[PDB]
Amino acid sequence: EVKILVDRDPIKTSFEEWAKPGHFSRTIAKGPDTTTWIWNLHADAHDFDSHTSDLEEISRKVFSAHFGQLSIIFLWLSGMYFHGARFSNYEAWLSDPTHIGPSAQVVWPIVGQEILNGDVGGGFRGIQITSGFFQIWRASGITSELQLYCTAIGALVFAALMLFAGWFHYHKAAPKLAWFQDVESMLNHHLAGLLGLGSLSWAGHQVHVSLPINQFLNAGVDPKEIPLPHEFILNRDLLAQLYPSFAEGATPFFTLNWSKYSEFLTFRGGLDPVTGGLWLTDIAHHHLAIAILFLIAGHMYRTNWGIGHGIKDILEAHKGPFTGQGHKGLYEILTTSWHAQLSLNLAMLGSLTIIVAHHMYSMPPYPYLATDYATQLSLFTHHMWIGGFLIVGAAAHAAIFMVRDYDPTNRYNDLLDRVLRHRDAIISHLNWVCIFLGFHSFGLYIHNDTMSALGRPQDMFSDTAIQLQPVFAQWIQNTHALAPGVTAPGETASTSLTWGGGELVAVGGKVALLPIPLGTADFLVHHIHAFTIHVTVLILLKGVLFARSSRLIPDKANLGFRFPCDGPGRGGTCQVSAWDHVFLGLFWMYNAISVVIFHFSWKMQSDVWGSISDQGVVTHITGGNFAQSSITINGWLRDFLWAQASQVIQSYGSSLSAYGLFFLGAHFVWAFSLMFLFSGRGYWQELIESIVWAHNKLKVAPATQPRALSIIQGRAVGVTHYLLGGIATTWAFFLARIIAVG
Amino acid sequence: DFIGSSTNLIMVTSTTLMLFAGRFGLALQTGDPAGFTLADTLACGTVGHIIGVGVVLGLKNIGA
Amino acid sequence: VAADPDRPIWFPGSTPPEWLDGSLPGDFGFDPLGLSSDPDSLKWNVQAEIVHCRWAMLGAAGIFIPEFLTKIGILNTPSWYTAGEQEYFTDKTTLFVVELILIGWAEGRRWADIIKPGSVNTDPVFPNNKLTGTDVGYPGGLWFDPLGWGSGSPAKLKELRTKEIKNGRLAMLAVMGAWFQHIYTGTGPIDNLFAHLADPGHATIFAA
Amino acid sequence: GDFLVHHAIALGLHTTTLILVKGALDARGSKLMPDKKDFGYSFPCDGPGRGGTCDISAWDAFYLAVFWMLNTIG
Amino acid sequence: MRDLKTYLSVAPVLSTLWFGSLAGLLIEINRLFPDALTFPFFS
Amino acid sequence: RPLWFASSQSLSYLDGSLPGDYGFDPLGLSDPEGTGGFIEPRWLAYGEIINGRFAMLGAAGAIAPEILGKAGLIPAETALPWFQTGVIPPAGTYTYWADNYTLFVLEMALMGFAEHRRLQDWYNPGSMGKQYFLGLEKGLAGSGNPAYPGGPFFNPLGFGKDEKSLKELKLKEVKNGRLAMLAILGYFIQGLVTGVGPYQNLLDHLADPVNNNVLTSLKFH
Ligand code: CLA
Ligand code: CLA
Ligand code: CLA
Ligand code: CLA
Ligand code: CLA
Ligand code: CLA
Ligand SMILES: CC(/C=C/C=C(C)/C=C/[C@@]12O[C@]1(C)C[C@@H](O)CC2(C)C)=C\C=C\C=C(C)\C=C\C=C(C)\C=C\[C@@]12O[C@]1(C)C[C@@H](O)CC2(C)C
Ligand SMILES: CC1=C(/C=C/C(C)=C/C=C/C(C)=C/C=C/C=C(C)/C=C/C=C(C)/C=C/C2=C(C)CCCC2(C)C)C(C)(C)CCC1
Ligand SMILES: CC1=C(C/C=C(\C)CCC[C@H](C)CCC[C@H](C)CCCC(C)C)C(=O)c2ccccc2C1=O
Repeated sequence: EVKILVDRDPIKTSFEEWAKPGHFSRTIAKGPDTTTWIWNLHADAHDFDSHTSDLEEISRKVFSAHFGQLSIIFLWLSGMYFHGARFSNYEAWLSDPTHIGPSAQVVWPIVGQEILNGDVGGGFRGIQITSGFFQIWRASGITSELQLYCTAIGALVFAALMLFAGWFHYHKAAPKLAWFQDVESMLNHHLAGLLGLGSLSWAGHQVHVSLPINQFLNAGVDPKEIPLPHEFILNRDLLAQLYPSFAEGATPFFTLNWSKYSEFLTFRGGLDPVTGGLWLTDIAHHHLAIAILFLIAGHMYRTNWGIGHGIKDILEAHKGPFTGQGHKGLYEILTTSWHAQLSLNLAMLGSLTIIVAHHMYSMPPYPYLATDYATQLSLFTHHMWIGGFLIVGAAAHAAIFMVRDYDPTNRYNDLLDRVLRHRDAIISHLNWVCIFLGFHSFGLYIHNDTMSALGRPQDMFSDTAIQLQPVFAQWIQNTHALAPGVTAPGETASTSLTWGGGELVAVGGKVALLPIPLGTADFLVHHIHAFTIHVTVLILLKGVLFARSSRLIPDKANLGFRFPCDGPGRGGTCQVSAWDHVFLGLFWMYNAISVVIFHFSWKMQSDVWGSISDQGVVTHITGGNFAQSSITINGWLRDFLWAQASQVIQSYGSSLSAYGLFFLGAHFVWAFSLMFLFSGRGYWQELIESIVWAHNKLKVAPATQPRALSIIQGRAVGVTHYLLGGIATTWAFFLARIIAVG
Repeated sequence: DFIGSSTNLIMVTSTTLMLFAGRFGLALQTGDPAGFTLADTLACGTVGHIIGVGVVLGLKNIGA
Repeated sequence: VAADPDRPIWFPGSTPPEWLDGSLPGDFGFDPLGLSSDPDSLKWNVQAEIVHCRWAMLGAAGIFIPEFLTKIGILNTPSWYTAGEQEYFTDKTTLFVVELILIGWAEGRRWADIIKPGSVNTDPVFPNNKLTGTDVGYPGGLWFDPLGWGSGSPAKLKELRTKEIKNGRLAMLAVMGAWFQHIYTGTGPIDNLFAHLADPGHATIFAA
Repeated sequence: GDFLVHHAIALGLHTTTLILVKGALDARGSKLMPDKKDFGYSFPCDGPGRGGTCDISAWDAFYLAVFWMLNTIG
Repeated sequence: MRDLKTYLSVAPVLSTLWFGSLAGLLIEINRLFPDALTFPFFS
Repeated sequence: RPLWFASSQSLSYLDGSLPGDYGFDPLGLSDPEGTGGFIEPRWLAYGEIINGRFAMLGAAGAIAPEILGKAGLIPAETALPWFQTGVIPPAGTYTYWADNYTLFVLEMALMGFAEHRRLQDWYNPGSMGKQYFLGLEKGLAGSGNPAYPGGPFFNPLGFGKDEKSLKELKLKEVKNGRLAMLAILGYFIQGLVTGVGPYQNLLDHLADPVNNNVLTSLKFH
């Protein structure tokens, strides 16, 4: 059934098409009559569904494009590991990681920018990075710079291999459509073979290399004194001196006597109190169990043999009573459309990035991550933003499916039809609950603000005036703190210490994630988060559902996914397109993730992070001013924005001065974006035609006719400059704030 | 694995139980009167190993 | 410039490219990247090969002969690598300017000879003098070809010109070998040769 | 600083003036919309045809000039 | 190749080549001649 | 023809034309539907034969320092197993007449000549005989097939005088070669778990087969 259907030499390797730009499209492969052409050359560059009509060439194009992306990421990791090897203080950071700033970038002394090379620590002048690569490397048992250079060279090798792979799998031997459509084998392999064997091999590294090395690094051993990792593979006596279960080898394994493996495959949940990260002993067992699970999960789908679930046979089996035929047809609209799959995988990968952000602060998995408050904050914020962007792109590509790849005649689905038929009910109830949440989450902030301004602090919604305690979250918190016991024995402690009954993991002078107390401010801000998420889903789901038709435009699909409008008629029908809906959902994702990372930064700096002296008195970075000031907007303006932006603006003449520079610059780029979002094309075309008169007066009339940006392009430029500016403002503000007071 | 013990006997019994459930009333081509392929016996023995390890460690932790 | 469809090529079994017909003096079909796919690009790269070859042959001689007649045929030469650090009767930036002014003259005549095939054959001072060279890159004049060997049958001329660039190609390789040797290895090239001939095994590029 | 902010002020005045003068002189029409006098001073647009005509009216010149005016007076 | 040079002459590739060369020029000038506010030659 | 674990997909294209076929293609890499690149039935059979010949040379040479190294014919220092000879300096390096890496460059140069000429007979078999190679290009023709040149430098004394004899000889070839490939895999896994030579792994089994098997030696080193 499944096979390796692949055809040779379909496309010629030649620069002939490089010389002819815009070759991929018909209207673009004839010349730039205008300047918009170049914007259409980049816009449609990766719109392979519009270049061709057959799915075979599209699948080959995106396959080799994924290979290019993997080449890029291998080259990026090459850069990171190399810069760690040569331009870093990692060899010194291992000695005193609680006081040396992790730095992996040095600037060139030319124009005074050598101030950026600051006193990170370790006898090294550079930039205090906030990526957490140093923490990984301590978790990977690197203990050198040679290993990092070798890793960089190997990553460069794999980058070149992936580049050759894309070239081979497009130009030399490109797979045909029967190969991609065999999703059964693809899932069987990516579950068991990528995620199963990948987690298994990382468990092997974690058992053989990370665990024995971190058993010494945490035990006051200098990295120069540690035995090399391969010495544990060659000499098992040195490995057994700390974990004697290796003296028996795999006889405990194959005889199912796993009870004599707990020296290195543990379940003692919680954070290693010597470094603040999770127990690597638990992470080895984790990735091992995940290997078992993905290995049994990747033998689920029939590929060639009589066993396995045909995914058609799973989907067609589910047919609801008043839900109609049910999931029949979905295997044909997911295997004959890349955009549907792209949307699904984007949505899940984005929510997974967010879950990563959430589980990487509350269960610090790397050593000296929780105490590197810059790394923790930056990683949470990063992955939150990536998740929001991926979800918003999932919306865009659901819409693109609905416009292009949706065919109720051939590739019919029942549930999608049922969703389209009461789409007004969906959007009406979402448009209601967004207003309800908006009111009962932000009008509460307004109420607190007014009551505090009228001198009525006894009337706010605070932890002192009117109790809005998260009773449900408090119950989950208290039962997860008292989870070690009847419900989860053999764990020795809670799976995390972000719950009230937990304890404080004092690492050096720092505090590293004691319990998080949930009060009225957490209720208010969590409902603000639900609000912003619900409005984003309103906008995006509305764009997806009404991508094809509305009461306003019933032929919206014929106009396309990415179109500005259908004229000033009907009172005006700007931004009816799903592209414009996702362009608005970008702003709302921005507001959502911005208030999310603000909640994170403030709740952490006030209720979690800080410094605990040897007497035991923990003093937080702000001073616990979240539950009292995060109930009103003036606190976010005063105690969070105004106050914590006293280290990014005062950082002029310091090592953190590029942060204030990009603070002002990202401010600027955001505001500059407002020139695009607010304005319209017609003014700029008329202005351009005036200055084109000024040029034609001097025989400087360019043949590529100067055209103002297309409307959808003005909206794209506006949203990208707006997001870049707000996000770089926040990035600079967070990084300078959290590196300065640290 | 020190054959004749409880873990080994339990494992062999579970593996043979799953192989029997496969050969007679299911749950690498025609080489058996019942159409039992190499992949079918591989599958049945692997899930037999799964249940065997599960029940072995479940008797170890509580009981045996 | 007669084609040879069945000439021996760099990679036997391969099909040499269309733009290498066999006409050139020493074209074994070695152009995988296609850096001479164009006709004029080929005509330029030919003279580039010729002059890199000739400069590299003069370089290989002035490296190894002063390094061969110094280690055994005893003389006193400082080196080939650190000869730029040594001092002479002129400042280091001065004689660089002088040899630039003097070499740029000839190289401008060469530029003219390449752009316009026959333009610089008359001596501008004494127009009775001449260079009897029809082929670009091979000026058959007295100062270059006084012994009359650069003329005759085009087949003998082709075998002689491929002899030339054959010596010149490994001269290029030898000069950059001396470069990479004096960098990786400390001592000079002929000393590297003697250390290789002492123990061919434990004397190579490898040291670990 | 007074020099630099006076030049910022000049930027603001010249730019607000640019927006307003351009709207006023292209109020009757331009090349993109030569019969703009027939649509009046305040009209939304002329449609997505001819590349797009968002904010083409002289009213919208006034609009974006109010933005630049607020900026300048700020 | 003629088409490779046609691509190298394209506006972005030639723009980044031109601005890399230019940026190296200004960079090496601001390293050899740093911290410059006034033109002192024939001042 | 015999069909040992032959899928219905497999025997559509495994029509007995290849030497030593038994229908065993459960995966289907030799399916001729498309299958460009290196995955193709012709290159796959060629690679089978070549890895088999090299594995025969391996399984003979990885243990010849032990089957007649313990018998006394060979000295003791030149009697190490396959993994202590110098191919893994982490496991052991014998000091040969040269450095361990100049010998690798020797391999690369010599086998580069040999194997690139083999490749250029694979692509177009009419070559290797049209180009002068120090006069010995006459017997490098590669008459009819790439895996079976039959030249006077590869088949000096005739064995394929009849296609029956040549077919049976190719069958014996591929069978001994597959056996040697399995042997090399056994060598690698045995030296990976036991860290001892393969002939010693045989002798520990022959002495007491019960406590010397894969079962009891599941613990490594
Ligand atoms: C280097 C050798 C080489 C050559 C000469 C070609 C030649 C060709 N390819 Mg192939 N290709 C190659 C390598 C090569 N390819 C590799 C390595 C891959 C894997 C990624 C592909 C994948 C591929 C696909 C999927 C497709 C082609 C196509 C084409 C044709 C048109 C390409 C074009 O005009 O866009 C030229 C484009 C560029 C020069 C730039 C592309 C971007 C590169 C890959 C990465 C950019 C990295 C950069 C750092 C990121 C930006 C950040 C920056 C701001 C810092 C042409 C025949 C197309 C075709 O034939 O369809 C009709 C097609 O669909 N190629
Ligand atoms: C798995 C991830 C993924 C994949 C494979 C795709 C793939 C695609 N998307 Mg989707 N998309 C994604 C994520 C993804 N996108 C995300 C995360 C979002 C949310 C914003 C979107 C939103 C989105 C929309 C709204 C649209 C697409 C479209 C497209 C298609 C064409 C895009 C194109 O040609 O632009 C080629 C590349 C460019 C034009 C460059 C973009 C320039 C960016 C914005 C630069 C600035 C960002 C940078 C990080 C900041 C540094 C600045 C510095 C350089 C100074 C293509 C099928 C379009 C489509 O299908 O049209 C019919 C379309 O309309 N996508
Ligand atoms: C602070 C600026 C701001 C405010 C207040 C709003 C307000 C709103 N937006 Mg808008 N929006 C904004 C900026 C803003 N937006 C920007 C900059 C963009 C650009 C992308 C958008 C894009 C946008 C879209 C695309 C969508 C919204 C939606 C919404 C609504 C959700 C909240 C709601 O109705 O709950 C209640 C109202 C509030 C929370 C607003 C504050 C009001 C306070 C609490 C009380 C007001 C006083 C009270 C009534 C007394 C009256 C006194 C009397 C004298 C008048 C609401 C109309 C969504 C919508 O319409 O569906 C729900 C939607 O789909 N907005
Ligand atoms: C100075 C450099 C140079 C240049 C410009 C040429 C130019 C030419 N050669 Mg010659 N050649 C050279 C050196 C050079 N050769 C050397 C040193 C060898 C021996 C290794 C050869 C062997 C050779 C053969 C066998 C043949 C040619 C042929 C040709 C022609 C077609 C190929 C082409 O477009 O080349 C253009 C070449 C370049 C533009 C130079 C490449 C520049 C890149 C950056 C090189 C980078 C990688 C390199 C390996 C690193 C050098 C390290 C070094 C220390 C080893 C053209 C006239 C063919 C022909 O028609 O003969 C007349 C032919 O059959 N050449
Ligand atoms: C437009 C506003 C503006 C102005 C006027 C300046 C002006 C200056 N900046 Mg500032 N700067 C600006 C914006 C501005 N900058 C912005 C936006 C940034 C952020 C990107 C910076 C960031 C910045 C830094 C970080 C630094 C400067 C520096 C400088 C000084 C550069 C002097 C120098 O090296 O030139 C020397 C001249 C050249 C590089 C040009 C050489 C041109 C070649 C040689 C051709 C000319 C010869 C030609 C053949 C003709 C000869 C005559 C004959 C043949 C006919 C100068 C005072 C540097 C400094 O020293 O500050 C005081 C410095 O360190 N600036
Ligand atoms: C996304 C990754 C990916 C995917 C899905 C494919 C898929 C495919 N490739 Mg491509 N390929 C890739 C990456 C990928 N390749 C890369 C990165 C390279 C460069 C190294 C190549 C080079 C390549 C060539 C040269 C050829 C293919 C071929 C094929 C096809 C058949 C392969 C097969 O049956 O397996 C067969 C697999 C084996 C026989 C095993 C190979 C043994 C190696 C040495 C180890 C593989 C394990 C891997 C490295 C992980 C271990 C890591 C290690 C450190 C432990 C199929 C269309 C062939 C084809 O039919 O043309 C399309 C073909 O000729 N590919
Ligand atoms: C000119 C030259 C050397 C000149 C040396 C001189 C003057 C030396 C002078 C001195 O020593 C003396 C006398 C005395 C010393 O005291 C001082 C100095 C001053 C040091 C070397 C060129 C050296 C040039 C070299 C090594 C060129 C190598 C090119 C290669 C390998 C090309 C490969 C390809 O281009 C093809 C052929 C075809 C394509 O399709 C594919 C690829 C693969 C790209
Ligand atoms: C998310 C992401 C990231 C990261 C990632 C990572 C880090 C991952 C990892 C992953 C992994 C870590 C993976 C792994 C994989 C693996 C594999 C894929 C393997 C394979 C193997 C094999 C296949 C083998 C086989 C064998 C052997 C040898 C043994 C026995 C026999 C057999 C044959 C079975 C980043 C940040 C960059 C960006 C974004 C995205
Ligand atoms: C400013 C603006 C424009 C005009 C924006 C223009 C066309 C961008 C300015 C020209 C760009 C910067 C290209 C010029 C640079 C070229 C690459 C040429 C190179 C020249 C040197 C710099 C190398 C719109 O078309 C528009 C449309 C809809 C809503 C809002 C707006 C909007 O706000």
